Amino acid sequence: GDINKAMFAIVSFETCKADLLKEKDRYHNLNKIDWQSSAPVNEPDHATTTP
Amino acid sequence: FTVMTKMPGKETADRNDPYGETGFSSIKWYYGILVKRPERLALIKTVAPL
Amino acid sequence: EHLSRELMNGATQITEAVLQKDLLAAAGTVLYAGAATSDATITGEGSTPS
Repeated sequence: GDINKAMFAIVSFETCKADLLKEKDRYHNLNKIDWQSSAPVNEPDHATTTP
Repeated sequence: FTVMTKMPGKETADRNDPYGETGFSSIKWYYGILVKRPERLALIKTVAPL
Repeated sequence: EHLSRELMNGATQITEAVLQKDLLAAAGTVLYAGAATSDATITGEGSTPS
């Protein structure tokens, strides 16, 4: 019953490659991910208003 | 279109299948056209060389 | 990911094919090459190939 006692919290959000590339040092291993065909249609748990 | 993906594991559970194993993905749509000026469509029928 | 991509590509192709078939069916002005008057009369052999 206390958020301070919680061990972990997980959040899913939508982001684009430009947002990650704003700060290149923090993010690594961007080359492996298939940006050209990976879509949020593949992930149904995320609830959003995007078509 | 209307894409619907029910990945197996929590939504595919059922009385006939308590064990979520099955999934699917369906895409459906409506379609129809209305022709206003038929005389403006022009067609030529011909044979094509091999 | 690959399965979803191929599904979507098939859907788009089907929509385009149906639209093209409808447009060809609803043509207003038609010509037949040569002396032919319908689909049956169109021929390659003869004095006047279509």
